Amino acid sequence: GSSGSSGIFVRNLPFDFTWKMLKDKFNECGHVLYADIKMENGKSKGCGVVKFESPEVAERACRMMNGMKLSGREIDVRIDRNASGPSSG
Repeated sequence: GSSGSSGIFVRNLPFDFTWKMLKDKFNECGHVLYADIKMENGKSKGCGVVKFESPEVAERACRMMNGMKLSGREIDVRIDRNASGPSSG
């Protein structure tokens, strides 16, 4: 670890969708390291991120996941560059 992992991003997620799901659900593609549901004004906005062990798996999930209707709700899973990093040189 500590090489250059990459985290993706998702939008249009169903309320029910709990952090646990984001991880497990994605666990199918590969090993999920991080999984949280970004909240706004105290209310969720069907949005979150997911990190993997390898870079290929990160973008891979964006191809498999992206396009999956969760209970009749389509989501857009894409690669999220420069996701973290408060101090960039």
